[PDB]
This record gives sequence, structure tokens and C-alpha cells, in this order.
Amino acid sequence: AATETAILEGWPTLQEVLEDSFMKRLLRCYLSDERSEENLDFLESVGLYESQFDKLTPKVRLEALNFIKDQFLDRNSERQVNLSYQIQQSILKKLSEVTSNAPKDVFNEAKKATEYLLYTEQYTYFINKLNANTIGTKDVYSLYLNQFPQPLYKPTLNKIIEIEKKSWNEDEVKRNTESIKSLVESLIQDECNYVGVLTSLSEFSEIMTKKQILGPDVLKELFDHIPVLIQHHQKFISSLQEAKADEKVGEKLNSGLHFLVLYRYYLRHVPKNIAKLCSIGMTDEIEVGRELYPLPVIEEFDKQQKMTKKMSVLQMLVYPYFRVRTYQAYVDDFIKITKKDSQEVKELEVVHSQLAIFQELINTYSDINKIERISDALKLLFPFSFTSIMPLFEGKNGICGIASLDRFDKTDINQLSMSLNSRKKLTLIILYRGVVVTDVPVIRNVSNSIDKSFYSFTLIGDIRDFGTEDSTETIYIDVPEIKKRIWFGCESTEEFKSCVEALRTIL
Repeated sequence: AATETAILEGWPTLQEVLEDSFMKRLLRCYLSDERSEENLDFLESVGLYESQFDKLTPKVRLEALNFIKDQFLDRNSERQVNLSYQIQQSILKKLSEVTSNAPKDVFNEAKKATEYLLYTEQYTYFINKLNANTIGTKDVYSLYLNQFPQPLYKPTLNKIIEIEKKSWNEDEVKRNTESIKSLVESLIQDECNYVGVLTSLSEFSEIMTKKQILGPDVLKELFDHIPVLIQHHQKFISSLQEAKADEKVGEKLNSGLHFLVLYRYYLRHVPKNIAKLCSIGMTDEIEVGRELYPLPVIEEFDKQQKMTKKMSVLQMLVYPYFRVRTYQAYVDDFIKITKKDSQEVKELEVVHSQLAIFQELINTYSDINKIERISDALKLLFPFSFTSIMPLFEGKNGICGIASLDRFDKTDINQLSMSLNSRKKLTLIILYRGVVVTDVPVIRNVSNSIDKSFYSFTLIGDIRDFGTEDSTETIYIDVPEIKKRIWFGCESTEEFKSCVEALRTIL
């Protein structure tokens, strides 16, 4: 009860805090700031005693018992747990009778008494502090951030990608800044759309269970805490659509968004998330039968989402990682149309700090560049079907180089020359996990399709070597498995060099 009751609805139980490394570190900063670590320290010692027990001799178990006693439970001890008389007397009486053969559960009674104190006197105040009106403006978040002390791509590719990003932002819900009322309407519609994405993932999770495609463990690795976040976002939406909520914007964002820290429970799985779903998609059907073949199940959902929400399933998995940016963009807009120097604008500045803080917390336990590179790779390859892209995202991935092609050919491996009249308008995309050629307009008009395949595709592991005829800006790769040399003729010297350097680093 002390470990499995949530004192705040939708917020983790003590056990759920203790079992996550990020959340436990926050609790520990909080406890350390108050200089009251004894309860947690006692619980970890007991935990360590129990996990060490089986492989130790009785002699060494007794040593460990006496040490733990001397630290936390003895009447003169330095880190004494604040046990009341009637509890302390029961515990020490029993301990004083264990002189001989220390059992594995000698600390059960004391453990239960200490969990009770941790839950009631400490964990309770910790969860309350994460929900205080003043969190994120020398609190537990900044104490935590004080324990921690650069472009996504090399120059030529960075320019190309940055160009495409200007177009990717022409979606979707424009923020209507006519008035504050109008801007809240925008945010409500945005949240509703976003919850629609989260709800679709939830339903996809349901589909995989009913089909027995995945067990409960793998589904946790994919969708952990997604239902809990949906609930908080729904509570936020209900708050925003309250009558004259346009009069209380600052307060609603502050209190409505404290739960953002809880994104940790989902985000700790990103981007392993994506890699796993790809692994699942790549299982040969012969190993599971036509019946439990996951691929057509993923494909049907992916196709469905791309037609409906213009997002693939892999994009939806990485999407929540960037949610805070949307809130920061809204807050900057609310501030701009709010009366200068007013109380209402000071409330919004507070929210501005909070959101910057949430983003910082996320950065301490994830690799932003790795995740952003994956996210960019998914937007660029949106026209391609899940089946076509999955080997590319089965591990860490990113775009390493892009060149539009003037010529292309496939000869036998080791052939010194390509054929004449091999002129084709194509695009070469070098990715970390593979080399792609496509006839699909993928950079700048761009395709409105969602079902495309790759004209040429080579897993990076299947490339023995590569060469270049620099004279004509030509790149070739030798691919033994299929006994082919594949030739890429580039239009830009610039993109040619970009692509050569890319292959040099990757291969």
C-alpha cells in the first residue's frame, strides 16, 4: 500500500518512481536538498542485502546485517530512521534475537515500517512539489539540472535539409493570433489532433493484442504510459474549453502542464521503440505462419494513418518527443497578444520557464541529435511504404547525404565502365543504414503518395567497397551478395563531395 498507491491521480506510485532511473534521481535530489535521505538509503541497503544474499556465506550476511543495523536502526545510529517507540521496540527486539543465521527477510518488518514513512512524509511532498504553482521558476528540477554541464549535419547537407524544413512547417494548424480567444481555439484543436495521434497508437496496441501478435512485455517496450498521458491531455483539453478560459490562460497552462515531466515514462523507450517495431515488421512469415505475420498488420495501420493524419506509424512513435516545442510556440504567441506588463503576462513568462525546463529535463536522458536525425529521416521518406523503409530504421539512423542524379546504372560487380545512354533523373539518398536511389520527387514539388518503393536499395552492410570517378562526379558501390556494381552520376559537384564524404565516414 505504501508502494502501490498513487497519492495523486495519474501520477506514479512510489514503486513507479523508484523503478525509473530518472524519477528516482529527482526524488533523490529532493531528499538530498532537505538532508533526509535515511528512509531511501535504508530501503536501498535492504534491497542490496536481499539481492546479495544468495551468493554470500552466512558469516558475510551477518556482517551486512550488523552494518545495516549500525547505520539505520540501532538506538545510537547516525542515519536513524525516525521510527516511533512501539515500532522501533518491536523491530530491535526481533533483530536482537538474530545472532546466528541471518535470514533473507530479516528486514521485512523494518522495510515495511520505512516504506510507510517514505510514502507518507516524503514521497507525498515530492509529488506535491512537482505539481506546485511555483515549480520550475532552486527547486528539484534545477537542483537536478545542475548535475549536467552543434549542427545536425555537415555543411552541404545541412543547407539542403534546412530548406526542406521550411516546407515541413507549412503544416498544420496555423496559430490564430487575432485574439486570445482565437488562440485558445487553435490550441484546443491542436491538442485534440495530438490526442488523436496518441489514441491511434493506443488502438494499434489493442489491435496487436487481439491478434496475439505481441505479448504484454513487448507492448510495454513500445507504448509505455501512453494511456496515462492521454488522460492528462484530455484533462488539459477540458480545462481549455471551459467558459471564459481565455481569461485564465496563464493559470491553465501552469497547472494543466505539470504532468509533462511524466513524458519520461514513454520517452525512455524512444527511439528503441522505432527500431523494435521495425524488427517486428521484418520477421519472415515462415517463422510465425501466415496467421501471426505482423507485417500486414503494421502495413494496414501505417497506410491508414498516412491517409488519415499524414503521419506514418514510426513518425507517431517519435512525435511526442517534440510536443513541448508546440507549447513553447503557443506561449510566445500568448505573450505577444497579452497586455504588456500585466499580471497575466507575468503568469505566462512563468510558463515559458517551466516549458524550457521540461525540455532541458528531456535532454538529460536522451540523445536529441540522434532522435532528430531519425525524425528528419522519417519526414523525407514519408512517400515510401513501411515495408520499404523498415530496414533503414531497425537501428540508429539519419540522412548522411543527398544528391540528385544525372546518370545511373547497374552492371556486374567490378565492371570498369557503365553503359552509354544511362541518363536518368533520380535522387540519391545516403543513409546511415543504407543507400537509396529513387525516381520519386522527394525534395525540391514533392510527391503526394504514401505507398512508394525504392528504385535501388542497398543495406549498408552489403557494400564491400565504393569508388569514384571524380572527373565526372560519379560514385559506384560494389555489392557482392547480388554481384552488382551500382553507379550514381551526380549533377552537383557540391552534393557529389557531400556524398563521398558520407560514404567515407559510414563504410
